[PDB]
Order: sequence, then structure tokens, then C-alpha cells
Amino acid sequence: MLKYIIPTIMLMPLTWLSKNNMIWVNSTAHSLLISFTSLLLMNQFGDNSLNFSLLFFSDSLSTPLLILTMWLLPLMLMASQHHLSKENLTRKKLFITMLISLQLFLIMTFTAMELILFYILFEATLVPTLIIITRWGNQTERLNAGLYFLFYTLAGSLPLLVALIYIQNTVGSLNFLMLQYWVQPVHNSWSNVFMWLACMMAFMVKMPLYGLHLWLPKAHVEAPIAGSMVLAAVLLKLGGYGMLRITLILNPMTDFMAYPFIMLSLWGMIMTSSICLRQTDLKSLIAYSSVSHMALVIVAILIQTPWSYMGATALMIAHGLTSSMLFCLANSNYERIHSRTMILARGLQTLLPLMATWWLLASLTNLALPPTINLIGELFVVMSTFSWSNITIILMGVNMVITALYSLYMLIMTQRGKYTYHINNISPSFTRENALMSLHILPLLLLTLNPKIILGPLY
Amino acid sequence: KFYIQEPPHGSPNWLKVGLTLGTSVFLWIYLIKQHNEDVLEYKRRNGLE
Amino acid sequence: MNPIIFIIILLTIMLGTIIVMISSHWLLVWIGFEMNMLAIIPIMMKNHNPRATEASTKYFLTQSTASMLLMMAVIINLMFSGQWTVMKLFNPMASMLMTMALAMKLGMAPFHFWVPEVTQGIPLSSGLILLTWQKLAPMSVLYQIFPSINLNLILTLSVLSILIGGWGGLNQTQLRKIMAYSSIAHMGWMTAVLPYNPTMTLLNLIIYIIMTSTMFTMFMANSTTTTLSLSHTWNKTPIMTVLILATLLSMGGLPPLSGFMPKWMIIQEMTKNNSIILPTFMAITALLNLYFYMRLTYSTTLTMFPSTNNMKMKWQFPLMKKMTFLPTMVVLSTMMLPLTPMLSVLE
Amino acid sequence: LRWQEDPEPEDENLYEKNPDSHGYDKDPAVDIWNMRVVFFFGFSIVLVLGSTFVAYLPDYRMQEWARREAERLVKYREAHGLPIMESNCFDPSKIQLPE
Amino acid sequence: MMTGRQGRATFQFLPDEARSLPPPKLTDPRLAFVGFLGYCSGLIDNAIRRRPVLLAGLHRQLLYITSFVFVGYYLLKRQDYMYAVRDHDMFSYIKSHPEDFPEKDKKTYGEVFEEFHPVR
Amino acid sequence: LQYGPLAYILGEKATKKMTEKSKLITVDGNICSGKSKLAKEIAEKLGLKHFPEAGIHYVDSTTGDGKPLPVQFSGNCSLEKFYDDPKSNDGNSYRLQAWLYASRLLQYADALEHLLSTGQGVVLERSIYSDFVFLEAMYRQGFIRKQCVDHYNQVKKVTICEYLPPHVVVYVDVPVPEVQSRIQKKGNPHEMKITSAYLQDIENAYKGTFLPEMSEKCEVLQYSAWEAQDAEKVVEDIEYLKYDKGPWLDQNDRKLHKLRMLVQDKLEVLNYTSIPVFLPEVTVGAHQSDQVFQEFTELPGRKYRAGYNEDVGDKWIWLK
Ligand SMILES: CCCCCCCCCCCCCCCCCC(=O)OC[C@H](COP(=O)(O)OCCN)OC(=O)CCCCCCCCCCCCCCCCC
Ligand SMILES: CCCCCCCCCCCCCCCCCC(=O)OC[C@H](COP(=O)(O)OCCN)OC(=O)CCCCCCCCCCCCCCCCC
Ligand SMILES: Nc1nc2c(ncn2[C@@H]2O[C@H](COP(=O)(O)OP(=O)(O)OP(=O)(O)O)[C@@H](O)[C@H]2O)c(=O)[nH]1
Ligand SMILES: [Mg+2]
Repeated sequence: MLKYIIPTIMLMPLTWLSKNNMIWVNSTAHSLLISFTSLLLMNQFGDNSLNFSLLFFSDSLSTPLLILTMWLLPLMLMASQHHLSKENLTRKKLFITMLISLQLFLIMTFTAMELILFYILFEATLVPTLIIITRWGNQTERLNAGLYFLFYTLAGSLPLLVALIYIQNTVGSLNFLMLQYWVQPVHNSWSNVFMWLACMMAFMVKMPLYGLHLWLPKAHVEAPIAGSMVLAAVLLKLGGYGMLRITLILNPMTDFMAYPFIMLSLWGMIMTSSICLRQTDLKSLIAYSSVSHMALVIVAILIQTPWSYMGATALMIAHGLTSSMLFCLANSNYERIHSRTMILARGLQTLLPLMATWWLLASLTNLALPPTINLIGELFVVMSTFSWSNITIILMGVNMVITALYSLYMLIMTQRGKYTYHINNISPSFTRENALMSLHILPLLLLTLNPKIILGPLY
Repeated sequence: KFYIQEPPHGSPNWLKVGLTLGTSVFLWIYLIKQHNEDVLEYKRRNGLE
Repeated sequence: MNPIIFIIILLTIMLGTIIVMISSHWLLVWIGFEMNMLAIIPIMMKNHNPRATEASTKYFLTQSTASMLLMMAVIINLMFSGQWTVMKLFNPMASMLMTMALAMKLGMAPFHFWVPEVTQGIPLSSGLILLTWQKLAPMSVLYQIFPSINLNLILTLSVLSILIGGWGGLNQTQLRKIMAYSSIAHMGWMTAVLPYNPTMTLLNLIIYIIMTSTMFTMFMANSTTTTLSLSHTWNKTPIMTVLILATLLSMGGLPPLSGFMPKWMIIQEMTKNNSIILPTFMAITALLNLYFYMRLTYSTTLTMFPSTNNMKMKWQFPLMKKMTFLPTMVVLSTMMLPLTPMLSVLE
Repeated sequence: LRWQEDPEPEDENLYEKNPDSHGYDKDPAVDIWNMRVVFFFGFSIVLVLGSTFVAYLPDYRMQEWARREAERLVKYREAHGLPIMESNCFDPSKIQLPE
Repeated sequence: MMTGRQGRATFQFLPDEARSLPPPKLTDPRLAFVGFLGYCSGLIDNAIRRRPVLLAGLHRQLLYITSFVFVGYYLLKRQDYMYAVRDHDMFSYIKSHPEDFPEKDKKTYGEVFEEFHPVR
Repeated sequence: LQYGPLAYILGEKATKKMTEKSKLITVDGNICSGKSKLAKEIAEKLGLKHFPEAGIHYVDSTTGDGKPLPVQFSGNCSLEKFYDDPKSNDGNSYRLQAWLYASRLLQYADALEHLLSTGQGVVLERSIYSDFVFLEAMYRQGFIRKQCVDHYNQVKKVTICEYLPPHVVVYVDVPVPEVQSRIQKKGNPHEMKITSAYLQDIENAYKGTFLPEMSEKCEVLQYSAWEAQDAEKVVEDIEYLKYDKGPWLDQNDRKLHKLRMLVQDKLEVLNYTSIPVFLPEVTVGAHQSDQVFQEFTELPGRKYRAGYNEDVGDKWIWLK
């Protein structure tokens, strides 16, 4: 992984040593080159994972998450450089540095062989994320959002640290390959119940699990646009990636310990989907949409079937591109009208025709139109959950109806009807904005041609 | 001359500069010497060639 | 003070501590504490005001009471063993007395009340000595008598210190009071692991000293003693706000910073001894400290508080305080986690 | 007036000073280069060449090999009157049951 | 735990038996990281005193790197010595107490019974 | 060797440099009292260093190239705007007074540092000790609020306690009607708007508060407008003073070392002039102060510590 870690680190001197007026050009160009080389991680084998060294490895689960991560950095630089245009040079460079450091921690997080190396980098991502939210967020609420983000994550992750060290003392190793062969079944005792919760709650909070999600509508809404993109696209998926890994050592206890969290997710997805119908803040609506989608990933991971694991991997990738696109679309309106209220600016299809096409495509992927990879992931999860219990099709079916309703409600409210008379500063869409949207949707639809590369290790 | 008052660091402290560079050279030479003897003594005690 | 006399007094503070650390005889340990207390009182009184006199008096009363209890423990130990060797004590009553005496000297809860008040009442440089160098001698004694220490007593003192330190710091706006409660909380980690692995007591002590030294030095560089006076730093020395941010996050124990290392290594040792509940409780309770460290970062680095017009005059002059070792300390306070296995040099 | 604070600046229209703006930078030359690197490295390189690279991945995860291997085994086993597949994954003669 | 080692030459940074161990390589990645920390300290020193960060006082920056690398080298020698001593003690004890560390007669998976927990 | 404890231990002690001529003299009086003319005369005859009265740009004159800086780097303090609109709601009146107190505080530390380091006496025109007369005059005319006076007294309380008062206070007494006549002669359009009520309040503060207080700790010499013209007589009187009161007699090398350590570090001098008391007159929002601070560093010779600025011809930076 050093062929990706070292180039990522070099983005920092590149940013600091660049000419003042070339910081965005230079960092964007070279971050795209790194993203291009990440395609070499697609050398996956049917039986064995691609094991680089004692520290790092990549299998079909981490590889797509790595490619998404490295793809997101140039998109975030494009999304940020407009609203940071009046920031002074040194603070711009520090903003880019936080983004680079977050990428460094993420790519090492997804390839860490040892769960305690995974833990340190998994917590490490908090620091740059907190700084981005609180320093460069726009509203007073960013300070409160940072505290909710920080202490929800740590309340869960500190018990995880105790559990992981306990496992290493008992097994002798936290190396993930070793745990595949030395894993022992978990006896059903009270002490193992709390080991199970310690190993899972930190990941549940990051998903987020319904009930433990209050940090997300604060953090995702108060962050700057780059903060929201990475928060929704990648950082929510650390929880899914962590759960997909750690459930290996929790069988068979997951059979019954899953029930309370499956109920929270199956009912929670309907609750959060309903909330979207009455949200007044466009960014807040998009944030609650993420909670509903990640409820499917939680359920898929907990029922532990080959189909649910393929579906979960696809959804995580599909949601990452879609939710990031929606935040970027919402941000482009915000940079014009300087409000997040959804009813403020209406009929934007009349004033911004091409941008209204991006809204439509973003909405259709969000409601999982076939054959998008959003639908492929959702379908595979619904199939596996039907086998877990036929009755689940009712909750899955209702959620798909509600999801269509709020996805198109967002489209209709903002893009259709009559334009707001007094809003007269809706200038034409910039080339930058149009390129930013198409760099989300084009890869998303291309993956429909070759879905296997985002179906994970069970494929 | 630009400054109304002569800065304390208007010109180099050539004494400190000389003692700073000499100290770096000494430590580097001493460190290399130490390392070479440790390798020699490690080889002698382990009967290595 | 005459600068030469100030140097001699500081060297005597160090000599008292060194005597405690090299002594094999209980009388010489007691003498080291006496010498140390005598030499530190002047540096607390050096600015001559009623608050400095009150702090010196409160400190003197606390330390003198502790030193009499220490001597009582030594004499009881002599009566039941006929010897003076600094080692495990041979009577449970002597053990309790010495443990309490050392807890009083450390300012551990519930013997903690003097630490916030004494620190607040003295200059920043004196507070730096009080919260760093003064911990060395009591810790070095605890390091040698720990096999005879009552397990419940020492763990009770640790839990209370972590709780009181965390809660006490939440209500503070004075920087010196924040550092005092932070010291009390960090004290509880050092003693909590002492029964299991005294080497991790030393690791936490060293890293705590480095981070605390870094914080006091940065507070001294701008002569800031309150939260609101520190909130002006962004408009005078912006680099200092970044350094303060990194150190405060490190003191909060956040990965991948240096301050996580002691918490990480202590949790490991306690879990090896089947102590699961206590490290989990300690780790969670430490979130209190992270909260009032984060509050400082909000008012110092991550937002910009209102400035004053006269601040413009300060822009025209350079920092002339020595800030000794600050570049080295701040790097060690933050970037040492990759070198964690080096803790074996303390074994 | 309460504190001395600057009034909020009015929002600048990039098109006003540069009707050909791409939205990347206020400097027209830097603005054009930012567009070119994004479109070249973004679409020409990553999306086009990356799409081609993915399309020609050498038997990703052994699926084509497995099909050829399955054909070989089915041909062999049917040509010898053997079952196409057996319920036991492991030979029972290597297994020692309890009791 | 290792304070009273039988062969502990007390209050010695590197006892003589440490000379039997291979020295850290001057290209050791941990030593390179220590040098990097020294270089960061040099940059911070310029920053807090408002000198040009990268160019100011190259002599001072060099002494930051040298002193960190110099101290780092000896700390790594002691670090490696202390882990060598830990392993030496562990293996000697295991030899002296064979009754406490018996070689297990360990069976194949064909012989050992593990319960099956269906995932359905 | 830069002064410090080591230089002190090596024999750099103030009692060696100072003599019976090492006196700190301040000349006070009302506006247009001729205090400035006398102060230059006293300084020359006695061989003392003269400090022109600290104005808005005194600090500029001691740093950088020594030339005044644009007004936004003083906060837009304007003496002229104080005379055109003393009740302006932008807070200029107290913002000016607070800035001038800090300027005098800086100048006083500069005067002490010269006196202690070189042993030569100094002559000042007004000081931090008499600065309050203008504050009282502003307050009594309603130019500033009572909160502003409280802020000033808070700042003065924790700054003036650190210094020694002048050896000699020379007051030039000129009646208000004569001062008013002399202002008209000087022909300054803004200064001509000063009222007799304002000038009278300055006089009342000088005679009711200042002179009684300084008499207990300094040698106070009073002169009419006519007597002050004869600087030879004034200098003669200063030379035959006894100097038998005041804290200067209780000073030794140890206490002067501590004083010198303070006055040399100008950020320690100004530390409390910016206490976080949010008074609208002196409070600046983050957006404004952020903007102005960045422009300050963009000035010639201001980006880096003095001696590290290539744009003004500094050399050997890679070895400094
Ligand atoms: C809103 C806040 C958000 C945060 C949520 C936090 C969720 C934490 C949940 C922790 C609960 C963990 C369970 C601890 C109880 C002990 C578990 C146990 O060991 O019981 C075993 C037994 C298994 O039963 P059985 O399947 O029959 O055994 C195998 C034979 N077939 O036990 C069983 O019968 C299995 C069933 C256990 C689950 C019970 C579910 C209760 C009903 C659903 C509640 C949903 C969650 C409610 C949250 C509200 C919080 C205010
Ligand atoms: C002989 C005299 C005595 C002193 C000799 C000591 C030298 C060694 C001390 C360290 C100094 C390293 C060299 C620093 C070069 C700085 C030169 C410089 O400041 O010029 C700036 C240069 C070009 O920048 P420019 O194009 O002019 O403007 C861009 C606007 N943004 O920008 C640059 O190109 C600077 C490039 C960065 C500097 C190099 C970074 C070095 C990293 C060191 C890592 C340490 C690892 C240690 C491991 C050791 C293990 C054994
Ligand atoms: N508001 C205010 N104005 C001040 C202050 N000090 C001086 N001034 C003004 O600065 C101007 C010049 O000060 P003066 O020295 O008293 O006037 P002058 O003409 O020089 O009189 P002489 O020097 O004695 O001959 C006057 O208009 C004063 O009002 C002050 O502390 N506050
Ligand atoms: Mg005048």
C-alpha cells in the first residue's frame, strides 16, 4: 500500500510548495492521478486476498471502498474551492491538508491487517473531520455538531478498544488473516453478551443505527460541502466495513444478539424515510435519507448471508456516490441563494435546465431505479431478508414507496412549479459545477455495466 | 538601512553559527564511529565474518 | 529574587527530589521531601501578593501534614521490622499511612482541594514546577512500595481522582484551575495501573509531564491565565493556536496523537489481569477531560473570538520570551505514537 | 454601533468580470487550466482508460476459470458414470465421528 | 516485572551484554522517523519566532535533526536490548519448568468435534 | 550580550550606570501651555534625552522603518475627529484615549529602558501619570460613557503599579482664557472647536487630582506662562532639588534588574492594555480584525521578525 500512501503524503508538500494561484490546480491534478493508479488494486483472486505485507492487505471488500475514497478527494477539492475563494492562502492550504490527511487515514484504515491498527486509524479520522466541521462550517450550530459527532463516536469506540485488547490476550493475535483460522465459537454467557456489544456498538453508532443517529443530522448539515461529501460517502462506511470484518469472530451469538438491532433498523428505516417527507431543510432531508439507506446495510450485515453481504457491499458504494452527488447538488443552490430551506427557491428547472437533469438523475439513483447499482444492492438485501423472514417484505416494500415519495418530492419542490419572483441572482451553472455532478453520476452508471467489481468478497 | 532600530538579529551570530555547525559535525562523526564499533563488536562476539 | 539565589533554590528543589530517588533509607527519603518543600515555598511567594501568600500557606499546611504521616509510617515500619530500607512496608497500618501521605502530596482525590487553589494562586512558571516536577518524588516512592499497598485503597483513590478531576474541570474558566483538575485526573491513571505494571505508571508520568510542560510554556509565552485572554491569541500569534490545538487533543487522548499512548498501554495491562470493568469506566470518564479540552480549542483555535483595538499595537513587537524546548516538546507531545514500543526503555 | 465589525461583503458574480468564466478561478488563465486538468485527468484518463482497464481485467476472481473447470469435471464424471456432485465435501474415510 | 533481573547491572543505560546484539541500522525506518521529528521541530522553531519557515537558520535546523537522530539511535539500542532480555528470560524459564509448558498432542480437524451452527 | 539575568550576573547593574543626573522629568500643563517648548529647553541644558509627546503614531516611530503607518492600523483613532464630533456614536473618543494611554505606557517603558540601560536622564511631555486628566475632561463633557471610565481605570490599575514615577514633575500653569487665546493664534481649524468647559475640566483635574498626588512622591515645580519662558531658572531649580521622597530611594540593583526586564519586553508592557473587557468602543469583531491583521503582515518589513525580511534587504537569512 506504500504505492498509495507515499503519493498521498506528497500531496501535502505539493500543496504547500505550489504557487499561490495554483494550489487548486496542482492538488486536483495529482489527486486524480492517484485515483487512477488505485485501479491496480483490482487484482483480486477467487480464493485468496491480495496480501501485501505484515501491515496491509486488500480484498474485494476494501478495494472498492479504497477506489471510492481516492476518487472523492479531487471531487471535494472541486466542490470546496468556490466557497473558500476569499479565505487567506495559509488557511486554504490547511483546509486542503485536512482533506489529504483524512484520505491518508482512510486508505490505511481500509487495508489495515490488524484490528488494533484498524482501530487507531479508525479513530484517527475523527480529528481532521472535527476540524473541518468546526473551523470551516458556516453556522453557529457547527460547534454543537462537532461535539455530538465526537462524543457519540468515542462513547462507542472506547468499549471497542477494551474488547479488541481482550481478544488479543485470549486469541494471541488481532491479525485478520489469523483470526480467519483461529476463530472459536462464542459461548452464550453474560460476559460474551457485553463483548458482543463492545465489538459492535462503535460501528453501529457510525452507520448510524436508528436511535443512535442524532449526531448525523447535525454533523452532515453543519459541515462545509467537502465535509458532507466525505462524511456521507466514506465515513459512514467505516461502520459497515468494521461490522463486516468483526462479525467473523462473533458467531453464533449474532444469531440472537442481532434481533434488537434488526428491529431498530427495519422500523428505523421507515421512521427516517417518513421524516424526509416533512423536512424543511434540503441538506437535512438528504442527511436523513442516508440514515434510511444505511439501515439496510445494518440489517444485511446482521443476517450474515452471502446474498446480504453482496448487497451490503453494493449499497455502500452506490450510496456513497449518490449521497455525495445530492449534497453537491444542494450546495450549488445554496451558493446562489445562501439558504438551505427547500421551499425558498422553486422552479429552478426553468432557470437552470442542465442542472435540473443532474437533479433528476440523482433522484432516480436515490430511489433505486433498475438497473442502477443502487437497485442491485437494495434488491439483493431484500432477497436475503425475505429468506430470513418472509414478513420483512412488508417493511421493505413500504420503505421503497416512501423513498420514491421523498426523492421526487425534493425534485418537484425545488425544480418544478413557478420560480420565486424575488430571487433574481440565479446565474447560469458553472463548468465546474457541471463537471462536479457528472463525475459522480458517470462512474455510478458505468458500474452498472460491470457490477461484479463492487459486490465484495462473497461474489 | 530600513529598520529605525538595528534588529537583534540584523546579522548572523557567527560564534553560534560556528558552534552550531561544529556540534552537528561532531555528533555525526561520533555516531558513525559508535555504529562501526558496535557492528565490529557484534561480529566478534558472534564469531561472524 | 537575585537570579543566582533563584538558581540555587531551583537546584535545591531538584536535589530534594533526587535524594528521594536515590535513597535506600527511609530517613533520607523523608529528608528529600523536607528539602523539596522548603525550597519550593519561595518560588510560590516570589510575586508577593495576598493570593500568593494564601497559596503558600495552604501548600505548606498540606505538605507538612503529609510529611508527618509519612514519618509515622516509617517509625511504625521500624517497630515491626527493625530496619529502614526503602522497600515494601512490613505493617498494614504503615502501608495505609504512607499511601495516604503520598496521595496527599500528589493531590489525589479526596485529598485534592489544595491543587486547584494553590495552582491558581501562584505564577505560571511556579505552577509548571508544582504540577510536573513535584510529582516525581511521590511517584518514585509509590513505585518501590507498591507490593505492600492495599489494592482497594489505591484503586479507590484512582477512581475518585479520575471522577473529581473530570467533573472539576468542567466548571472552570481559569487556565491554572483547568490544568490543576487535569493533573488530578491524569494522576488517577498513573496510580490505577501501578499495582499491575509500574512501568506503565512511569510511561504515563513522562508523557503527562511533556504535555503539561508544553501547555504551561505556551500559556507563559502570551501571559494568558484565563480562557478569554487565551481567546485573543489567534489575532496575535496564529501558529500558537495550532500548537495549542494539537496538544489539547493529545491531552484528550485522541488517536493518533501521543496522549493516546498511555491510555492505550494502561488499558492493555489492566485487561491482561482480567480487569475489564475498571478500564472501561476510566476510559469513559476520561471523556469529561476531553470535553473541557475541546471547549478550550473552540475558543482558541477553531473559532475567532472578538479582539480589542489595542491589540493592533502588539502586532508591532516580537515574542521575546524564551519558550525553552517548546519546539521539541510540542513534537513529542503529538507525534510519538508510532514509536510506542520504545516504552521498553523504561523497563 | 456596538463593536467595530466589517459589514458583510456582497456576493461576487464571476461572470461579471469574466463572461467566459468556467467557475474555477478569478484569474482567466488559471481558470482555464483548472478546467483542462479536471476534464483531461477526470474524463479522458480516469473514466475512459479506467473503464477500458476494468473491462479487460484478467479473469476477475477466477469466474471464467471455474466455468472451464466445471465443464472439465462434468465431462469426466458423466463419461465414467459418477455422480455429477456428491453430498459429502470431504471423504468419510478421513473423518472419525465421536462415540 | 523485570526490575530485579538476576543479571541486571543496575543503573546502566546499556549493560555490556547488549554488545552481543546487532546494532540498529542507520537506515532503520524508526531512526528515519526520529530524524523527521527533528526536522519538524526545526520548522516549528522558525514558525513560533516568525522566521521564514523553510529557509531560516539552516544551521539550527541541522542540529535539530542531528540531535534527534543521535538520541534516537541510543534509545533504539536500549529498546532492542530490553526486548531481547525479555525473550531470553521467557525461554530460560520455559526450559527450567517443562512440567508447566507441555507439548500438546494436537489432533486433526477430522478427529475433533466442533458443533455446527446453521445460518438460516 | 542582550540584557538578562546572565548579563546582570556579569556586572551589568544599574547602580553603575546611574548618577545624580540620571533623572526622569515630565513636563505637564494644559493644551497650548508651551510645555513642549520648555521640555526641549530643559533636555538640552541638562543633557537629557527628549521624548516628544506620545501621539497616535508613537509606536510606529519606534518599530519598522520608523515612519507612521496608515490609520486603519491604529483603529482609525483620529484626534481631528474628536474635535469635529466628540460625541460620535462610532466610539472614537474613548478609542482614541485608550490608544493614547497605551502609547504613553509604551513611551514610559522606553524612557525607563533608556535611563536604566545608559544612565542618561530623560524628559517627557505628559506621561501615564497625567493621562487621566483628559479622560476626566471627556467624561465631564459627556464625550464618553461611565463604562469607558471604568475600563480605563481597570487598565491603569494593573499597568501603572509596575513603574516608578518621575523624579521631577514640572507643571506650566496657564489660565483657560489665555489658553483659549493661544489656540486661536495657532490656527488649527479642528483645535479651534475646543470649548472652555473642556479646557477648564483639564485644569481642574491637573490641580485637584494630579498635582496633589504627585507631590507626595515627586518633586513638583510649578511655573506660570511667563516664568516658564526662563528655562535657565527652571533648570537652575531642578539642579538644586534634594530628592528626598518617592519610591526611587527604595531602589537597589536587584529591584532595578526586575524593572529593566519588564520595560525591555514591550509585549509584557502592553499585556493588560488589551484585557478581554468587551466595551463597544474598543471591541473589534473577528472579521474586521482578521482582515486588518492580514494587511499588516503584507506591509514592507512586517511579514517576519526584524532582520528576516528579504523584501527590505535582509541578508544571511539561511544562517540567522
Ligand atoms: C433507542 C436507543 C438506541 C440504542 C439501542 C441500544 C440497543 C442495545 C440492545 C442490547 C440488548 C442485548 C440483549 C441483552 C439481553 C441478553 C441476551 C441473551 O443472552 O438472551 C438470550 C435469549 C436468546 O433467545 P433464543 O433465540 O430463544 O436462544 C436460542 C434458541 N433459539 O434472548 C432472546 O430471547 C433474544 C432476544 C433479545 C432481544 C430482545 C429484543 C427486545 C424487543 C426489541 C427491542 C428493540 C430495541 C429497543 C430499544 C429501546 C431503547 C430505549
Ligand atoms: C551548509 C550550510 C549549513 C546548514 C546545512 C544544513 C542543511 C540541512 C538542514 C535542513 C535543510 C533542508 C534544506 C532546506 C531547503 C530550503 C530552501 C528554501 O527555503 O527555498 C524554497 C524552495 C523553493 O521555493 P520557491 O520556488 O522559491 O517558492 C515557492 C512559493 N510557494 O523550496 C524547497 O524546495 C524546499 C524543499 C523542502 C526542504 C527539504 C526538506 C528536507 C526534509 C528532511 C527530512 C529529514 C529526515 C531525516 C532522516 C535522517 C535519518 C538518518
Ligand atoms: N483627547 C485627547 N487629546 C490629547 C491628549 N494629549 C494631547 N491631546 C491633544 O493633542 C493636541 C496637542 O497636545 P498639546 O501638547 O497639549 O498642545 P500644544 O500646542 O502642543 O501645547 P504646548 O506643547 O504646551 O506648547 C491637543 O489638541 C490635545 O487636545 C489626550 O491624552 N487625549
Ligand atoms: Mg505640545
